[PDB]
Amino acid sequence: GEFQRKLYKELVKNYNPLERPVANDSQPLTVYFSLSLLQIMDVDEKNQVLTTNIWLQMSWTDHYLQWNVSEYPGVKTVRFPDGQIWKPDILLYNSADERFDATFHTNVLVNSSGHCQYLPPGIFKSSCYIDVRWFPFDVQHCKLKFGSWSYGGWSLDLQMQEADISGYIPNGEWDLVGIPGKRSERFYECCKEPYPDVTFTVTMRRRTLYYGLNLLIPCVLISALALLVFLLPADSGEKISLGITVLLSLTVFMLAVAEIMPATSDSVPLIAQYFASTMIIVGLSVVVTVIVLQYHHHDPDGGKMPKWTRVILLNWCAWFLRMKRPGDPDLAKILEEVRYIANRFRCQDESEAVCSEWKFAACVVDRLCLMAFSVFTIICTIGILMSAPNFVEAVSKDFA
Amino acid sequence: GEFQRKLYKELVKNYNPLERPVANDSQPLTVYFSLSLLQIMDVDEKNQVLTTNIWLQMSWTDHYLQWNVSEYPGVKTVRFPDGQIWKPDILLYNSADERFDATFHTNVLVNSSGHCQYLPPGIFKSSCYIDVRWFPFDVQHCKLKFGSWSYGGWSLDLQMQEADISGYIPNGEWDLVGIPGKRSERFYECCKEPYPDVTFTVTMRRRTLYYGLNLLIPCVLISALALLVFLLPADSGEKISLGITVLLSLTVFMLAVAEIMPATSDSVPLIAQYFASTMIIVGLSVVVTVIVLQYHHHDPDGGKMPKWTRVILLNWCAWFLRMKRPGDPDLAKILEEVRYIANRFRCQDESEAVCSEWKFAACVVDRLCLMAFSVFTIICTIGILMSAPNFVEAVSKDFA
Amino acid sequence: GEFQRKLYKELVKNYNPLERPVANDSQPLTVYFSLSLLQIMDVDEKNQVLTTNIWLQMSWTDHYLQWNVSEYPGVKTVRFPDGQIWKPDILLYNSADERFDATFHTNVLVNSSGHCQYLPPGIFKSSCYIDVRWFPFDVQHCKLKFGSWSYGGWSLDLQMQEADISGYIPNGEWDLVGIPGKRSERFYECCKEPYPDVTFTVTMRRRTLYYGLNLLIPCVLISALALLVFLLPADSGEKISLGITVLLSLTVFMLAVAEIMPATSDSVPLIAQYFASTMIIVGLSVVVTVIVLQYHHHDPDGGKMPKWTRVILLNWCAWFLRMKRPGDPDLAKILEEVRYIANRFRCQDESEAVCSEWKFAACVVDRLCLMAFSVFTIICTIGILMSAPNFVEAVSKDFA
Amino acid sequence: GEFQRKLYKELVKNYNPLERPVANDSQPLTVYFSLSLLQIMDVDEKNQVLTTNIWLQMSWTDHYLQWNVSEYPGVKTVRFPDGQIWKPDILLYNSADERFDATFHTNVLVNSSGHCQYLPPGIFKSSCYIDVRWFPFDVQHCKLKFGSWSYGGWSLDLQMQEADISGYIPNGEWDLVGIPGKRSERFYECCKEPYPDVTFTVTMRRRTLYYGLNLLIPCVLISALALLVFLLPADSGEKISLGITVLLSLTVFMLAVAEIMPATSDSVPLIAQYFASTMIIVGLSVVVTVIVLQYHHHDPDGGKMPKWTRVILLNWCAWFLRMKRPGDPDLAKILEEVRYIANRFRCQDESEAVCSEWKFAACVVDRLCLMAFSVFTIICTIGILMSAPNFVEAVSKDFA
Amino acid sequence: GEFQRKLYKELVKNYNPLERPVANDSQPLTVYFSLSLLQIMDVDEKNQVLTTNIWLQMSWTDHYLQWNVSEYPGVKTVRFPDGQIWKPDILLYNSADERFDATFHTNVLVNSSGHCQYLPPGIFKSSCYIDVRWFPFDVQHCKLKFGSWSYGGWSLDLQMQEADISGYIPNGEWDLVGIPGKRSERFYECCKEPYPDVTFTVTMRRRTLYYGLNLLIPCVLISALALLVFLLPADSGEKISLGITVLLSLTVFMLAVAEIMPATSDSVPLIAQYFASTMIIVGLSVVVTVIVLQYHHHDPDGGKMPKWTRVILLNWCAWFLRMKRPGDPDLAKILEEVRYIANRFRCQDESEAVCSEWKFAACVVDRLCLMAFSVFTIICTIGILMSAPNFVEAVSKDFA
Ligand SMILES: CN1CCC[C@H]1c1cccnc1
Ligand SMILES: CN1CCC[C@H]1c1cccnc1
Ligand SMILES: CN1CCC[C@H]1c1cccnc1
Ligand SMILES: CN1CCC[C@H]1c1cccnc1
Repeated sequence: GEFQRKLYKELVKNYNPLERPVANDSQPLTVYFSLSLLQIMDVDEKNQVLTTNIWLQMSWTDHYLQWNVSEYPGVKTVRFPDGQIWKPDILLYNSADERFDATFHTNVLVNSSGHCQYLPPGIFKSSCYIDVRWFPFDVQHCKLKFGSWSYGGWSLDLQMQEADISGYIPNGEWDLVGIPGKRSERFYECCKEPYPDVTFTVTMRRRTLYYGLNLLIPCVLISALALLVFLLPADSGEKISLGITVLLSLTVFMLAVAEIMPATSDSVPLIAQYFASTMIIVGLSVVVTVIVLQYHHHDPDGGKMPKWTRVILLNWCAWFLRMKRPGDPDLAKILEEVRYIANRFRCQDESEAVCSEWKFAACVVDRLCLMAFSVFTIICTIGILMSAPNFVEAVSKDFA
Repeated sequence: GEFQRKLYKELVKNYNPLERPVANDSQPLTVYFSLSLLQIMDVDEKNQVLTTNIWLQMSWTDHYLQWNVSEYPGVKTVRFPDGQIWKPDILLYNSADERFDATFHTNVLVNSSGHCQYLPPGIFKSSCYIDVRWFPFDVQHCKLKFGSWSYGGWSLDLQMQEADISGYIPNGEWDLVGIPGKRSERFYECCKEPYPDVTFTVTMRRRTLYYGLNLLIPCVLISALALLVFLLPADSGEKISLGITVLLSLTVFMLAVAEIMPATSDSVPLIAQYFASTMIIVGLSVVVTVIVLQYHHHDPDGGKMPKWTRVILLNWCAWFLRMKRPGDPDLAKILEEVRYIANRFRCQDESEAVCSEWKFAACVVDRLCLMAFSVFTIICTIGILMSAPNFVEAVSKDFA
Repeated sequence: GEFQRKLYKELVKNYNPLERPVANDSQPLTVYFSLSLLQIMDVDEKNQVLTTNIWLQMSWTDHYLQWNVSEYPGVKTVRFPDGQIWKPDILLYNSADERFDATFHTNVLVNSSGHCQYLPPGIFKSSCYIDVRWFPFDVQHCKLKFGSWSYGGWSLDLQMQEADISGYIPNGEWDLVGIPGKRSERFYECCKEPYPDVTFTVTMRRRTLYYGLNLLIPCVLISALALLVFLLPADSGEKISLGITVLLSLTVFMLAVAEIMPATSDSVPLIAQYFASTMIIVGLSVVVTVIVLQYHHHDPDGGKMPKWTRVILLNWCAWFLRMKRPGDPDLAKILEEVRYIANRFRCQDESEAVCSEWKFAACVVDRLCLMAFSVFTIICTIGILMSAPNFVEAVSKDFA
Repeated sequence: GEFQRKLYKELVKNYNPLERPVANDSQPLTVYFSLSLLQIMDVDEKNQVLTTNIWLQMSWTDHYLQWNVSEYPGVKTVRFPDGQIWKPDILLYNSADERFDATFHTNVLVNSSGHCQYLPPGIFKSSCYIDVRWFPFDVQHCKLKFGSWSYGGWSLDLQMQEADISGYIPNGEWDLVGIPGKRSERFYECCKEPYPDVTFTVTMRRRTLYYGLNLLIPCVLISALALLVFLLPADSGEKISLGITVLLSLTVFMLAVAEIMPATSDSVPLIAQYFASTMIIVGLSVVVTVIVLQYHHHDPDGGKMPKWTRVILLNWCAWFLRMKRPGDPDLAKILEEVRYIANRFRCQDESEAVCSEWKFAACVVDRLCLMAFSVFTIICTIGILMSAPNFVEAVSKDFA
Repeated sequence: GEFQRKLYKELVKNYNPLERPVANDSQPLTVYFSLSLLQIMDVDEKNQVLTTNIWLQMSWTDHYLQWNVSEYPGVKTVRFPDGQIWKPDILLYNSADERFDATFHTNVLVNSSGHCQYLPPGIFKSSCYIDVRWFPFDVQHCKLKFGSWSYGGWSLDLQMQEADISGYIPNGEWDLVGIPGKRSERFYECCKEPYPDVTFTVTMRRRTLYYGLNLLIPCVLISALALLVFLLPADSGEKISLGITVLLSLTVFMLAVAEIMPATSDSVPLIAQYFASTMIIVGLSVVVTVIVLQYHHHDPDGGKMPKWTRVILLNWCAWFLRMKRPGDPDLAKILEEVRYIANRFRCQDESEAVCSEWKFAACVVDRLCLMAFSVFTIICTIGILMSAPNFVEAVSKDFA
């Protein structure tokens, strides 16, 4: 329209985009900075980066971009692109994006009274410290730090407004707790001018249903299946195969899991302690199986059992476990021949009885160690999962 | 030509690219926005992003870009590049691209009567929520939201035109159901001006031939092969090897499959429930194999078989399964010695008969558990695959 | 020089880069579009993208960029950068590149008679449909679609010149069959003006030496090694171990291979059918092994063999395979005692003979199934590899 | 304000951004270059690149950007964007980034006396040589080299200021030792003008907790578990299964670990020597197990054991290990028949005794080799981890 | 300075950046092109791309950028940025970078006599053909082709200068042999003007320490460990387990290695032939193990050992290997019963002797095949490693 064309022609006249738009130079310019979180697109524990889709919200009063609506009846707002009117250079301080500024420079709306608006979208990559000590039951506080890059306190009086999450779309992995902000004033070694900033802390809680179903449950099942070695009879040579192939499967699983975790050394992750406990339990099960097979394939001629181990393993554990404890010259010379055969058979029977007693001792050791291992693994897993704080509320919110 | 050069020289004179091209400022400018889907290049279930190749279509009437063809005999249309004539700043709201605007700014055609056209191509990355609950038999509704960024209802009267899929090239993985649109008016906390938008919902159905052939069928085959442990005779100490190696192979398969799935916690994926069922079946088969081997290698001196289990496992299951149930002083002193040898042989035969009865009990348990496991596996797989809606039509469209 | 400086000063005078350089506006401008393929740097079967290094070739006549060499003795050509003289906006329609235009805008040569040249290089990512039905013996026809984006038939009369492959450097994976093209005229729903285009079809044949050596040969070898179970005597407890560890190795191999193939559902890949055949063969090998072990470890007291299976497996298969078929009162009291011992030995010998006959039946079953499985594997692999068209010429060109 | 607008209008007048801002052309311009490290975001051992988030700090005196505050009462500092005032072209020489300059060009503050400030942020990818010889106990010295690209010693007198690490945020993997620098003057083959530069050496020590917990400890555990083959009795045919499955698990572990190390050939990494030692230990354990099984399954009819090995293995090793060393015509016809049976039994017993002696020799060899292997593996691991310098202080700082 | 400002103001006056800076238009402009290699940052065998960090060096005489130092006492050189003075459009022809030009356009120094310098840095991605036939002992000749894109021979007389490698930093993987260049003149189909170019061949030799320590040595070790199956006594059912687990480990290793090689079909890589030999050796070892177990578990009643195999395997191989070759009515009725028992024992002894002879034949076959396999493996590995040229000098340079 003619009025809009005239207004645009007269508005840009004698206008310097570099100049700070204030009537009095000494007075600082008030800028209201806010944020509009839309989606936590991705968080990278390994890379310690947080990818978010947010809309920055900036607003300030421009002294030069004013006009009377009476002379321009139809024109109420005007929009200027990048590089034609003054804009605050508000950057994300802790940015992990290859280009330090990830905003998409859009137009700037202008009141009929000089008030300006600026909502540049963009996907921000911020380097936030991520705790995996309580993985997967961890809550994260990733900070977004915004502030003017080259204007100080006396120039650009930055002000905070509450972050808006009305348009936030829920993420399938992270539950948002809140996004509070805090306005802080910080000095710098360059200059004697404070540089105010606005810091937004994105507190988000990880939803642990997928991790509990795909990481914790399979390890519980495989560890419990490793205890089956203590039910296999030793006569079938499959105990070591069972134990060691279970160990190999656990090795593959733990390798795949560790493929996705940060190489941080601040503390031992909860899942790392859990996997260490499972590995130790399986290894000690294999060691006990080796001991049991030593006690089972014990040659009777090797030597008599020690009295102490004999009495304890055949009395105390049996009482505890309620196990059942098993149990003319030609004529004379033929007689002595049959005597040799019969005595050989009797000696064979005695050796067989000794070996059977050794086998029973192996079985008793096996059963007692099965009970001990089952109790220990249950107690250890329960304790490890109890140790994580907010674990009960994570369970209540996800599973229940 | 001379006429075209004169027209270009005169048309740009006193033209402001910022001004909205309307004759009456109060009246809003009508913009007809459409879309031309060409190809669904990629969808990322893990990243919850949808990559599409589309041509945006905008059209509006420009009051200033008008001329009489009589004075320019050969010139019917003119073309302006980016930044020289007014263009709507129609952006994809839910964009997951590193740069928020993925369009390639092309030329802009103009009528001889002022009507304008604008078809900027580009590959758009939009963050759409992806449901894996019914994976791989899921239908996806990924939304594309377009609307002016700085112009409200009273400024840019955005309108919807039906999406064009004439040039759409079929994708090898996803079957397009449709791309309907909906024009909605939404308020914002910034301003008291409604901002109309156009939302296109891309309804896509996944073609399940590849997934059924490469994920489901191998699991059915391996789970069925795990049941072979219940046909191996216990004498060959290989049952545990069979079952455990099958479990390890399934572990590798499920790990590789889960490598491609999003870490969402809204619901348990169908294939996740299926894998859980297969893992449980294999583990229970291994447990039953351990019990069977306990029954097989039962020492006759350990104790008499309990009356209840004896009667049930030797009468009821045998009747059910129709199994066959098997079955001077020198002379006298030599006599008593040969009596000893024969009595030893008779006791050995009695112990052998008891052990054989134990072995038959183990075989009966093994056979009945084979039948139970086969029936349970078939029923569970059929039910899980039935639970997915549109499974029947997916099968009919893909396989048949 | 002075002449060149004067020519450049006078040439740009009253020159509009937007204007189409024609003397008569009504007549269209003839543009000769060609292409110079140099290297097929990459083709992504999984992503359905083709990455090529090509030089576009454009040529047209400028009415305004003309001068007389007499007044400029030294100057024969002039060069203009991007954005200073008119250039056709010829884009790759089916572009899968993040930026829709991948050309590198270079200088533009000009005749002394107005003729123009333009050879912008660039690496083009085009989305071409890729058939893996005959993989790895497949030939691919990936299309490149070029045409003016905003000029119609009456404005830019696009013409075609044959593609140049003189400078093409051979690829180590793909053998170029040819790059023919076709110039087509297509209408659009926007406008009543046809838009001519030039489509180049890149027909390339995959060289199958690497794939045959690294995928097909190892699977033949592993499948053949799986048949060794039918030579292992059943006395050594290793048959299921062999079969199932071969199955696990094939599982790893097929997983690694399937990691590289697209998730298309148009048809079952040839290598997919081949792997399915190998998996079925190994699975049935394990099943037959379980059957043979059932036959081998058959208790003699379990029951007499069925007459039909006895006669067939001990006569017909033996004849076929030419197998060798194996085979005072004290005196009376001692008499009856030794009679008992010898009768027990005779019964033991009878049971041993029955069990040995069962073992021979198992051996005969094993041998006949070995012959059947070897024949079936050879026939199936030969048929599957024969089914692929141009397989014989692929072999002749690669191996021979 | 009016004063700010007048100052900006008058300051840019007759200003040339290309000109070096010095009053006397002959005198060089002093530029103070510093650095502000904030975070070592990522280091890539495989790619030999270091990714850091740093703020360059440059400052110089501009002769033309001076004004009297008396005439501009409110204006104390002014800010210019990129391309409008002279800036030093200080580039990172050893840059491994796709674009050689990774800085984000921000504004430049200016004193009321001409002093200028410039703190452009950016994420810098520098190619630093990385030593993996002492991995994971290595300390890295990655260099950052900065200097003017086109200004020599007589033009831009580059000067140094100490690097600032007040704002440094600790990294979860690398402990910063310090960031000292050195200012060096270097000639070039192009020109006879020295080019001063500022080189900052980023000395960082790797925190070892995660690597020791996830790489070293599992290898210790698996190697120790491989020694259990020397406790399993040879009667249970599971020794080779144990050894070879442990070897396969170690193969998987070493493959996964070697996936993350560079293909560096200056020296053998410490973890590489460690894995080589573990592989040798496991392989030699398998070889010794094969020898032990040869000794155990020695047919008595094969031949008498050599006198030398007999005496040593049954006297010296027994003394060392304190092992218990185990241990009418009708009447005549029946007579000689029973004589035959008893003589057969006696010969059988003699052969059994010889085989038992062979088995005891195998057991003694097995035990002595167990002791030798345990001692050797402990000594080798201890020595390898001792060989790394600063290992003790790394352990003290991380674990303790 | 005032002199510098005046010089810059006067120099740009009547200066056209498009014009070629020559006094006489007819004579070509001489441009001296060189290169300064700094680091071979990365080479991609799979992608056939070479990533280098180089500084292009260009120099030419500008007729217009001349001044007398007498009138400008302090000004000796001036610097112009991109787009303000003429620069050769020298591009890397065989560029594989997404943007065809990877240079970073820096400033451009100028003499006081008109001579000009230009050293743009940048990381260049070039598509160079990579031979993996002799991998890992291969030497690579990757070409970099530079030349003016738009200027021909009569316009821009491109000239060569020797490449500079004084600042080259050694790479941890590739040993640089040299970077010779060659200036060639090549015609094009577009134009009748030759286009001179400068081609630099980067000859680099791969350092084989890491590859020989992580790829070759483990394969030698695993292949040698596969031969242990020929020392295991057949009585312990672990031969097939050993051989097949070794084969599975080799499968995993070869899959991981083949993950990193190009899918080229020009020729079979040396490491591929090596892996084929190892796989064949292991598979044939498994086949021979199956044959040995057939010979060992040969029932005596199947049939007499054939005369030919009997004589050869019990005489010739025994002589070769020097193996030890092992070895009233009541009375009469009781008599005949004991005769039956004794005859049964004698027949059992004869069958045992026949079985022992079969076992000895199996042992003889096993030992001879062990010797054959060891010799064949050593010979094949030595020959394959010898076949690669420059292998001896690669070993001398890396290991020694
Ligand atoms: C607060 N600003 C942003 C970081 C440092 C500081 C600053 C100070 C002076 C010039 N540039 C930047
Ligand atoms: C609808 N627009 C796009 C998102 C917010 C809104 C807006 C309003 C005012 C200034 N910028 C953006
Ligand atoms: C052929 N052109 C390229 C694709 C669509 C078509 C077109 C028509 C009108 C305006 N822009 C584009
Ligand atoms: C040598 N130049 C580079 C490749 C082709 C040739 C050329 C010729 C004319 C116009 N542009 C490029």
